[PDB]
Amino acid sequence: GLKAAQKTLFPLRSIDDVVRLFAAELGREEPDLVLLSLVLGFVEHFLAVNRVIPTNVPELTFQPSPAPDPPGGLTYFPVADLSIIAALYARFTAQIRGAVDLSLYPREGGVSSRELVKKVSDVIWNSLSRSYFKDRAHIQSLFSFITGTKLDSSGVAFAVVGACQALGLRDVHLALSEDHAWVVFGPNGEQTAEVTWHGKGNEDRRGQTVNAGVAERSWLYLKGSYMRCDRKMEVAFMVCAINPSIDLHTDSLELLQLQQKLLWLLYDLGHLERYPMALGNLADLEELEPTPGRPDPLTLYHKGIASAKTYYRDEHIYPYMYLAGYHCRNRNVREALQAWADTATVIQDYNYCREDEEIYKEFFEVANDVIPNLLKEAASLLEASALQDPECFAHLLRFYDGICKWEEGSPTPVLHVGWATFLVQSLGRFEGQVRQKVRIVSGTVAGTARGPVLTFQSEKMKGMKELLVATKINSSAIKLQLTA
Amino acid sequence: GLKAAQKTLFPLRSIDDVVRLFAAELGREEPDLVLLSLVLGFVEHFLAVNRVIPTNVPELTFQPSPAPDPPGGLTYFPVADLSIIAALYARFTAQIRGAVDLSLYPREGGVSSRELVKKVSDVIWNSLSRSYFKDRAHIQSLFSFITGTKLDSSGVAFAVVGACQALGLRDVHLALSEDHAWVVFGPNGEQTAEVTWHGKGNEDRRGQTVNAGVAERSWLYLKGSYMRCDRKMEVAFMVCAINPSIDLHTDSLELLQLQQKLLWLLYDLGHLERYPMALGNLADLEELEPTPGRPDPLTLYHKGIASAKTYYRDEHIYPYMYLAGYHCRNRNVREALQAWADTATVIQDYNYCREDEEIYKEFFEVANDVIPNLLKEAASLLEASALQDPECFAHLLRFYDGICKWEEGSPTPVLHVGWATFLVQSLGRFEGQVRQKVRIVSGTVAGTARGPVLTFQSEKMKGMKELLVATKINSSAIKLQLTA
Amino acid sequence: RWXFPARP
Amino acid sequence: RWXFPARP
Repeated sequence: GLKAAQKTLFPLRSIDDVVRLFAAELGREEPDLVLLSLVLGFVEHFLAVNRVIPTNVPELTFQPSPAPDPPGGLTYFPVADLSIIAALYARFTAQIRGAVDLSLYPREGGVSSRELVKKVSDVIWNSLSRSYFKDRAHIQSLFSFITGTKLDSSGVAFAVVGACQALGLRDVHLALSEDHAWVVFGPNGEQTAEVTWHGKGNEDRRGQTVNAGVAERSWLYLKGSYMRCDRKMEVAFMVCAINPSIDLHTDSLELLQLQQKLLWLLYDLGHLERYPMALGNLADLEELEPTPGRPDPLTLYHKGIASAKTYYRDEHIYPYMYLAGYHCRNRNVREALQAWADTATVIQDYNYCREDEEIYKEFFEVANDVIPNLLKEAASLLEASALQDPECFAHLLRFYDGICKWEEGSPTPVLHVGWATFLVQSLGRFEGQVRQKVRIVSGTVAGTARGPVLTFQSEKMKGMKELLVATKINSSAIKLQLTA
Repeated sequence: GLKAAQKTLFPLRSIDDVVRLFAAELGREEPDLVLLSLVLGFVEHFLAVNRVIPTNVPELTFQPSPAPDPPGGLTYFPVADLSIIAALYARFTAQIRGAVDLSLYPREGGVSSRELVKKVSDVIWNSLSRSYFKDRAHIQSLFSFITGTKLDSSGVAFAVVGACQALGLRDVHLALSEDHAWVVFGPNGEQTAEVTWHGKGNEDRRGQTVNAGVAERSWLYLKGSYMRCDRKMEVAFMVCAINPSIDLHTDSLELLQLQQKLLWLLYDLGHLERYPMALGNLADLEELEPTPGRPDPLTLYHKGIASAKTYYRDEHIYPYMYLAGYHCRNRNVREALQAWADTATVIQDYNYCREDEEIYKEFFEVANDVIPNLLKEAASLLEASALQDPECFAHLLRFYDGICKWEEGSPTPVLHVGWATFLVQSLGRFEGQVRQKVRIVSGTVAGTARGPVLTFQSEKMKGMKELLVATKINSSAIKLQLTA
Repeated sequence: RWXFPARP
Repeated sequence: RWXFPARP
């Protein structure tokens, strides 16, 4: 089943040997996801899931080598016998070709039927375990699917797509929003399908189209500006899905190096170009263990925002959140609040819907914890500045503005009284001398002939442009406005 | 290694056959934890962890039987071959006697050395896996320990205690507070040891004594009123540790019946008498699938509070929380708020400490979510009562009182501005006509010679006895008082 | 997934 | 344990 130009690259005995398989498979026209997944799942298993070495399995072997830092003597790596990997591969392929026969699916010249795609979906879906928790670590790979029958929400879609490549259908691809996954197929790849569940609720819309979610202007579907993958991007996804987590507090060094390396590989080949989030992931990784001759983290977060704007109508939230993070951690309040504000700038043109709970929570953390904590910390650092910069106060306001605009036209109310207390308290963190140097102008003249300035877009935030800039912050009042 | 009066009760082919082993083992003087754990772990495994039936293991067999409700035809149960169970047993015993030799531990007539106990601890602790997540489901039993080397925080202590029974030491027992576990040993069992970690942080105080935590008046250690187990109580614990959860939303019917049955068994034998929490667990279970000829849930919650008061200086929180729950779910606001108030009545004589985070969160949920939601729901049920009962308003105040008294004398502040918004909003849920029919008296004369009334114990809550009873609730004011 | 045993 | 892949 495997081609010989692949076989030869085995066996793999180090992180580097793995990279070779990826650099090499990535230079073909049709990179084998099933193969790459399996290798990745296999490695990730003995490295993160079951680190104790079996001494009674003469087929499984490990490979010694000097340990990275002065700490330690020898580290062991799971040798990927061609035999083991090829056996899994075959087993997967059998399941598929043997549970679906293309005999009855006439494909007019390189297209797949909606019945065929929904079938391959079902094949994989019914192949899934009955007894497991859908949020657990290390069930993303097909290694997982084939070995344990366990696969996580995103993993299922990846699986369906790998399955199709196995059947030869080369028009089916992974669709990736920031919090979901589905499939795109047809000529020019404009036809879509739901293949996996979303969120805690096993509520699926399998066989249905995304059209309805894009329509309702929810963030799950990114107003139609979601990623449409190609084999090369899908390989990126896979590399991003590598979970180096041994424990809630422990991480596998080798799995980190491996995932960091493989991302660069993908970067040099330019395949990260349309994947903002992957650029972020690479960023964060570097911050912790930089590699020589490579760009700074900060450089990368931006390459990420660049990508967002260019290829996705700047409609993606995470590339700001990623950057906001970096500063917040690196105690750079100014730059942090800026980026959080840029975030709300995107969110404002959406609607908060049922399935958007993930992002709701991500703002709620910023609004009600992370921010009131950088501020608290700032009120103590001057007493022993930025807490006295108006532009920072505008950043905060603009942030709240976006969040108010979001709420507008939405099914569920975003704001409730609990948001208020931390608004009131964050304002109060700024001296009235400062909260007044900010020009809250609506607009002089439009168009053009031939302190800092701030214009509100939310009717809510507009109605308070005065209360925010008082010398005494009217608690009781701001509350009753913010909620309505 | 096993006695013959046990062997004979095998093999087990139904829930009932399992109960027999427990009823029978429970009538001995020294019930075998290692045996009972293993049976329980074994059963719980093929029922909840890996439900797919292996057809290539001629040693493992399953047993058909009619399915409980009209739904379904046949249910299968994991036959517990004497062989399988005895093999595990022996393996455990080997680990222990072979990793610790009592040859060098002179026990003066039925006592164990602090060095011996700390050793058996270490034996088990070093036997533990390096790679796993400490909060995952189904790693409580020794089945887990021996099979996978995975054991959860409480599981570890249970293990240490089972290990000692294996070595013959019959003075070592399980100490159980509401959120922790450690060991008690010595003559009269007043000597104590830490054997397991607590919370997310792998921070252990192994080898150290509880004395310091009891001293600091934290809830982890219950001011010294924690349970001191005996073999019979320890068997209860085990039955309480049974996790019927197949999935975040799915539960194993058979594991529920089994755990429900085994609790009754324990109840009839009177062994639940000093275990408040177990009485609660039994309660909740019944509410969902009652058994004929057995007491009501409500009956049981009280038998539970009874036990608390009798045997533990009424210093346990959960037996109220358990009852509060029942009403809240059964939409009985009055009775609910009462019980939540009784809860704060206990908490008030403690201090909020580092490791008490579990209970903090449990109040925060009541205070800031559950309650403001019963109230919200009540403001809509009359509009189409209890929202107009002063005694309910006193319940709420007394609840907040206790929580304020708790904060007093504490390292970390309990109250912050976020608690305030839901205080203000819950007050505002009550008409001023009602908030004034409550008599907030400090005290007429003490002792005794030969609307509803409410006395505050917290200096904070006292200083506001007026603001709470205004016709207009001063938002700005209540906030600035509640936090200080 | 995991509560302390018999928690409410 | 599990984030959506590449989440922040």
